[PDB]
Amino acid sequence: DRRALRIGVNGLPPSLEPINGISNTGPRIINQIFDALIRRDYFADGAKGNNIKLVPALAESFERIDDKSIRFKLRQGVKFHNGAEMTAEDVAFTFSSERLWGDEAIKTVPNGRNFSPNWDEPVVEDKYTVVLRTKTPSYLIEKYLGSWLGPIVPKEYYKSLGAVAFGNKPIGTGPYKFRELVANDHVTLEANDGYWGDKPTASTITYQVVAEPATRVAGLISGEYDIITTLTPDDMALVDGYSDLETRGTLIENLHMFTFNMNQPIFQNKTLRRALALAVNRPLIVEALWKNKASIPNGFNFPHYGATYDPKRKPMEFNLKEAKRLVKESGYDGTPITYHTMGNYYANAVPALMMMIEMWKAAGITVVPKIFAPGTTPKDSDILIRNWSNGQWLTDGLTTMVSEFGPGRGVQKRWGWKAPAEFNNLCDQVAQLKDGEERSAAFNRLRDIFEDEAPAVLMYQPYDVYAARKDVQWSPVSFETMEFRGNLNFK
Repeated sequence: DRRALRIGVNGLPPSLEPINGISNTGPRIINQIFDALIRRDYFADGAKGNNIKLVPALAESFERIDDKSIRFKLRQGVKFHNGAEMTAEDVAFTFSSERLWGDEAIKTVPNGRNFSPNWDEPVVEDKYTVVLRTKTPSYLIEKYLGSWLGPIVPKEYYKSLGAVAFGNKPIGTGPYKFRELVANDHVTLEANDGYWGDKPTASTITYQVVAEPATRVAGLISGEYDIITTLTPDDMALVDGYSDLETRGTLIENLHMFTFNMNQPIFQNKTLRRALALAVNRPLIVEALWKNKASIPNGFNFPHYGATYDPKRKPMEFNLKEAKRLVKESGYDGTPITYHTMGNYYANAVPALMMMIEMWKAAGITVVPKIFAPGTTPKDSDILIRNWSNGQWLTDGLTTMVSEFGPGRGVQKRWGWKAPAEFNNLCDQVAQLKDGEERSAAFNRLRDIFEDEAPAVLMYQPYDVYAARKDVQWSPVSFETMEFRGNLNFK
């Protein structure tokens, strides 16, 4: 007496552990098995899954003690999938150096330190009260606890298995309890009838991997799947032709871009990087391939940033006259510059590159594509230009301009970006700053330095497309996850 939900997915996460499973394919499963202290209410106040409002979920209420500490009064009676009651010890363990940010913890959870602020050891007050605190001032703690970092894990169960074994048999407080897993095949979650919130609407949720988009579409038409993920606006023509099925698309909080290996002699200066950025006609590419459904942000600036969003920012410059001048100043000899890309990873990555190549040709730059595979990934020295994506996972400007382009991060340390000292000093300031006039003005200067230096060139915010049966009532959210809490009704 409850319909079974079948989901055709592009793949499965490397793990089901909340932090280790963070990927394009991860959150859509992990969000059902786990809950966080704070939940993002995507559909609050009639929004289309884009609202950044943070409502209290595992924590009944929260009071900020100071610039680095928050007291969490927890919900009582919340039970994990194994029956154990969720206490402050479980919440403290979730954000402790033993599990998340310690030197030994990062061996099993590599990105535990990366996806976290400067954590300090949490303090358990009573059975349902814990104080989550950081070593340095941070006004983003609540935003970090409401992101994919948030999910609370059980202390006695996780410790007895480890981050590796827990990823194959996870236990959480979400509305769907993990049942079975077949590597690179499927994940099945049965309905958690002991859920503290609204009773689950589906009996079982299966994540069947259907690697090819055509096979995924055929499966939805045949009746094998209720919802299919990872489709492009071009695939709408076939699915929308069937009256029983429909496409439901959304502008996801991800950023398609192309970065450079600034260790190469040609890309250590900002001159040729700026020439390549100024020659790209972004509206033309979005119009031709995305059917004008993708968005072009005004710099590293997105509406989901909240107070750190400047709606009055100028759009990224398109100047062929200036791009041509920069090529003359750079002393570019005409040697073909490689562009490493996968033929089936980023949506429209190959057709967009073909268009950009003609735009770079107009500026005087010979750019040739180099198709690679996961098992044929090139070494850093073989890379000149490469396509890349950045999931803007925080409901704040910190990710990913500070997150990936800041001091000590990959773009500067691994890809040799000699960033200005002003950029790195402002990156440290915005981390500890409080949302205001000064913090918003610091992000504007960071964006201006980012466009001037051009360590990466932002192409567009992609439009992710899903396809579902009309009898399954589910609206997609603006993130690389699926929300079924009060957003899954069978007819």
